[PDB]
Amino acid sequence: ITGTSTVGVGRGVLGDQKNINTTYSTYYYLQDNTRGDGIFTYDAKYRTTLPGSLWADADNQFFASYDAPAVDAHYYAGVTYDYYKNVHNRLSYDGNNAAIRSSVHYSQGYNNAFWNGSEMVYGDGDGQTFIPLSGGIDVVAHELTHAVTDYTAGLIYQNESGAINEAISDIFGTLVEFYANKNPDWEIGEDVYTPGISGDSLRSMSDPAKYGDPDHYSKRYTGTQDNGGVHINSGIINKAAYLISQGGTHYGVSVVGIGRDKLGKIFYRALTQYLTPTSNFSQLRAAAVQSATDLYGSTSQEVASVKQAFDAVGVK
Ligand SMILES: CC(C)C[C@H](N)C(=O)NO
Ligand SMILES: [Ca+2]
Ligand SMILES: [Ca+2]
Ligand SMILES: [Ca+2]
Ligand SMILES: [Ca+2]
Ligand SMILES: [Zn+2]
Repeated sequence: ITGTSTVGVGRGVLGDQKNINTTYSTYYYLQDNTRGDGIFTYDAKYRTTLPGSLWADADNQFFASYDAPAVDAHYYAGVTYDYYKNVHNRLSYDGNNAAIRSSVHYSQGYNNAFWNGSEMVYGDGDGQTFIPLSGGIDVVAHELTHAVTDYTAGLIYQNESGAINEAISDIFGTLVEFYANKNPDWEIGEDVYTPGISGDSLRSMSDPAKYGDPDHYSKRYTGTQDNGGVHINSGIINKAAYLISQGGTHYGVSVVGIGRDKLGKIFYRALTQYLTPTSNFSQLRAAAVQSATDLYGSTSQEVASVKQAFDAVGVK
């Protein structure tokens, strides 16, 4: 829409208040003009038809409960774009400031969120397994990161290249969560998952086994569901990513941790410079070691800890 940029206030899914960038043209629109070519939030109105309608509000106040998911989808897209741009110097997920579009209230009691190749979609949950998914910033950055992969390595969604795809998104969704200082952890979806249980989460990076995910290559899942287990085998790469950053002894293998700043940067480089659409876990390791070596040198500690962590997980 063409209009004047302004700022509005709303309450998020968790009941937290915030300011969001909007646009004024008779109605106040969930259109942010300050980031790239902008961020657009739509109302899917409980249908499956996308994107649906650009969100329109009459007073610039988004305190209704129906408003909660649009607020968070919109804002959280905004800090993710910021993290990318400030930390890896990337403009938007394509590297060129493309517009970010998000649709909220998709279907009825849809327990999930996704990147469909051109926009982000968020269900509202059944209200028991999940609450509106845009409420989790790690969910929101996990999804945007899928855009980012699609435009860089392009990892096909299945088997090992697809588990690497899902672990990238979970690694940067977690870096984004730490980036915002929004109560960070090494957990996924904890904030929107099972409103009645406490302390649980979708997946764990620190201990993928908590919830049954392999934490070792020898545990790798070989069937067929979940596209050859894209969301299962991703735990092997999450565990490795977790050890490099924090350090630890996994299966008798000791890793000195180099911290998260450096984990973000050796991964963003592997992802943008050496990963290909068909890369497998042995190729990710070569790529991570090669990036670590590019940045810190051949004989660095950083180079040594990425080797150690892939060795602890049994990758190669
Ligand atoms: C993990 C969910 C919260 C979202 C879906 N599971 C996914 O990988 N989207 O990318
Ligand atoms: Ca209003
Ligand atoms: Ca958290
Ligand atoms: Ca988390
Ligand atoms: Ca819970
Ligand atoms: Zn995903």
